[PDB]
Amino acid sequence: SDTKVYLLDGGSLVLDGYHVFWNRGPGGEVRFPVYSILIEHAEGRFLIDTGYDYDHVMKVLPFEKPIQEKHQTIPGALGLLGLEPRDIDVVVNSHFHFDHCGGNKYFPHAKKICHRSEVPQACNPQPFEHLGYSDLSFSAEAAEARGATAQLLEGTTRANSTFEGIDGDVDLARGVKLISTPGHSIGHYSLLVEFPRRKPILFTIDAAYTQKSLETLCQAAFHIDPVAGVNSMRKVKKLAEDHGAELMYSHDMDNFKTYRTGTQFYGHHHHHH
Amino acid sequence: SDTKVYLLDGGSLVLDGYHVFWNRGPGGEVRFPVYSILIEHAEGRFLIDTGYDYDHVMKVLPFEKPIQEKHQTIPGALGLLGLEPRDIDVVVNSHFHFDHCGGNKYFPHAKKICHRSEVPQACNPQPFEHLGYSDLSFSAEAAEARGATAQLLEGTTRANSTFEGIDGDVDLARGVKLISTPGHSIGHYSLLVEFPRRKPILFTIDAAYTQKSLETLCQAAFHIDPVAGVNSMRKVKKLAEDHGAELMYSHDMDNFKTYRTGTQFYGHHHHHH
Ligand SMILES: [Zn+2]
Ligand SMILES: [Zn+2]
Ligand SMILES: [Zn+2]
Ligand SMILES: [Zn+2]
Repeated sequence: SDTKVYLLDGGSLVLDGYHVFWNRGPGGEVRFPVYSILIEHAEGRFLIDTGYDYDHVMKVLPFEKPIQEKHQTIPGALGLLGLEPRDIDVVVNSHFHFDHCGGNKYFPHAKKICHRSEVPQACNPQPFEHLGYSDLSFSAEAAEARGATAQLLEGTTRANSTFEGIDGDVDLARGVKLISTPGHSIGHYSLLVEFPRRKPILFTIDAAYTQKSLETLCQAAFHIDPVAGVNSMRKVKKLAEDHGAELMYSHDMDNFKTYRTGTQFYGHHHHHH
Repeated sequence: SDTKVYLLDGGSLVLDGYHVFWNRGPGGEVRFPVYSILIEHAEGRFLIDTGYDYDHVMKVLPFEKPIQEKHQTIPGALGLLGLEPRDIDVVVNSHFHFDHCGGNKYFPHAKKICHRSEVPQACNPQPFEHLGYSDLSFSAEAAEARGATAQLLEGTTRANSTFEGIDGDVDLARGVKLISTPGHSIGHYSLLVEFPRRKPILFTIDAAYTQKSLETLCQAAFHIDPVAGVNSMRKVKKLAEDHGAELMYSHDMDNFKTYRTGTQFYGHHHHHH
């Protein structure tokens, strides 16, 4: 049971270049991918993030012009792998912006994990965080707090949408580490996956939308604390250098086109060793 | 010697709507005014902010498309009033973004006041604050720290560009209060001017670029701490309500067209009392 990582292509959204590169831009529409990270591990199947819900975006953020085919929903992407939501044991959310938790609703059976601060933030966000924390279907508690119980999928209860809260740099499983990278959101996590026979991969998630972002220390305009945001970028750069990790970014179309998705995966076996 | 306020029209700049209304926009060019606040007081002439320097903006931020006529430089605006820079006793800066300190160079003789944190921030800004703190001509110390001594007007020395640092809500002079409103910058100040015979005026300066900004608690994309930024907006709304103060905003063209500028002023004498 060697560690494998499968990227679940979740389609795309659009933001202004001023959203993507805070203050710098240039301005104008930029379309970027959204994906989730499925880890097939000895300890179980872990899904980090769950993309966006198409209907939610069309209702609440239609200016983000979602494109998402049937195979780019979470059930659809899992289907490419001959899996279904019930095959996933643990769901981890990097943060509860709508584009990272829109598929949580399909995983009532799963254990849920997130930073200790994130459910409380979803319940009572800053005034400027309402569009980010706009989809409360991942939490009956948060939906109730926000007056958004109408968003709840039938069958979602407090009992099946409670999160175990974590803090700091901690192990999710053997060789899978959650790296605290606050700034974009109060409890934002990045992800370091180690493999038995290859160098690690550091998924920046929303601590760095693109390669350019991390190079230039220019974060996204969506953030709660930009000082933290930069410090977290430095932390990520240093961690990658230390571990000799390969960096992969959350919302970077040019790089994403070069990433393995669908039935392609990271963590291959040897063939002559 | 009753308190009078004269607004020195300093021309205009452009930003994207996403700069003005953080994340909200809409996008596209928005042209807005820049002005400085001259207070003729019993205790002396106080100038709060000094606009932008045209050459600096054309060199370093030409995408802000400055428009500034001869009478819209600080010496030109003072000239409309039959004054010159040497007539000003005290210069106060709300913060050291380039559009509020570009005329400081003309006031070596004056006492200078600013938040205790602002010269240090100009010397060592966050990576994302370099375009805001781009004009160091207001401080030989900051220019030296930033490698920008070339920006210094001949005759500028540490001795004539040192600031007295303040903190908290404090009086500048009788009935002139500096209101701490951090968030847009680490030591940002707003200004409350009281008059002997009329209601006060609360100049939000960059704690709220526009009326819409303060109404919606939607601050500018230029900030160091947006949580502070919102808290400061609430502070300003409450202070205005308490004092029954008239609110005036820093970068709001529609409102600015209704403001008194040039030889027009606030704080008129009675005529039959
Ligand atoms: Zn996010
Ligand atoms: Zn995102
Ligand atoms: Zn400013
Ligand atoms: Zn300004």
